[PDB]
Amino acid sequence: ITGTSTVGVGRGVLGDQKNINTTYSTYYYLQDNTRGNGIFTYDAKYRTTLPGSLWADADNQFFASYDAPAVDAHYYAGVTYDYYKNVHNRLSYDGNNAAIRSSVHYSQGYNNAFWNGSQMVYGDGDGQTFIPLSGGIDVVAHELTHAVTDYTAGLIYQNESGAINEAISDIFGTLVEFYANKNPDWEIGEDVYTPGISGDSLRSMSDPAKYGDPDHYSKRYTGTQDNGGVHINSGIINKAAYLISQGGTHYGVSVVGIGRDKLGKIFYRALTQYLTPTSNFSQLRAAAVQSATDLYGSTSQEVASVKQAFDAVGVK
Ligand SMILES: N[C@@H](CCCC[NH3+])C(=O)O
Ligand SMILES: [Ca+2]
Ligand SMILES: [Ca+2]
Ligand SMILES: [Ca+2]
Ligand SMILES: [Ca+2]
Ligand SMILES: [Kr]
Ligand SMILES: [Kr]
Ligand SMILES: [Zn+2]
Ligand SMILES: [Zn+2]
Repeated sequence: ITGTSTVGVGRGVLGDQKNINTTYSTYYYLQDNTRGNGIFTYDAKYRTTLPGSLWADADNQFFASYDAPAVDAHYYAGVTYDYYKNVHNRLSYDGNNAAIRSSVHYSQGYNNAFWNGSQMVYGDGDGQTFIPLSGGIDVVAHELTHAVTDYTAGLIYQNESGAINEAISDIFGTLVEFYANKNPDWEIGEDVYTPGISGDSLRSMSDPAKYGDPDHYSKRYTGTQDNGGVHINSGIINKAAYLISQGGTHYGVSVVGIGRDKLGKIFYRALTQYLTPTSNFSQLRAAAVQSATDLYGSTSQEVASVKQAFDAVGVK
């Protein structure tokens, strides 16, 4: 909507206070004009029609429980925009400052979130398995990273290319979590998963096997569940990315860590310059090796560590 840029204040899903960029025209809308062509947050009002209504508020204060998922979807979309712009020189998900749209309160008791090809969508959870999923910055950044992937490599969402697609979203969801630097970790969704249980998460990058996901190519899932296991076999690539950043010895193979920033540079370059819609794990290894070679040189430690990491998870 056309109006003047304002700054509201509210509380997110975890009860933290934060300022949000809004737009005033009769009401205060969750419309941030400070980032590209805008960040827009919508109310789906417990239904499944999308996007729903641009979020309107009478007084620019967002402290109601009903407000919290909107506050966080809006705010963490901003953080994710800032990450891609400041760290990778990328302007929104299409690289040309496309408007970022999110809907919250999708359906009833909906234990998931997704990118639907056009926008981010967040359930409220059922209060047992999940609380509202926009409360997790790694979740928000995971979903928006699907938009980035769709505009760049375009990895098909099935089998190995789908597992790479998923891992890219977990990798950059995690790097955005570290960028924001509030209790960051290498786990996925811990802030919104199972409020009755402390210390768990939906997936682990540091130890995918903790939640039954493979950490080696030899344990890859080859059935048809989950689009050929895209959220399962992602553990193999997530482990490799973890090893590249943090180092470690895995099934006897030692990897020298090169840190998060270099992990991010290598995988961002692979994603945007080398991966294609049909890339498999072997081709991801080649893309990462070539990316690391471009950035640091063929005889660099960075290239050596990429190779060790993929060796360690059985991807040749
Ligand atoms: N996002 C993943 C994990 C489940 C989250 C909610 N059931 C999926 O759709 O498979
Ligand atoms: Ca209000
Ligand atoms: Ca965390
Ligand atoms: Ca996390
Ligand atoms: Ca939990
Ligand atoms: Kr934007
Ligand atoms: Kr983005
Ligand atoms: Zn997903
Ligand atoms: Zn995903």
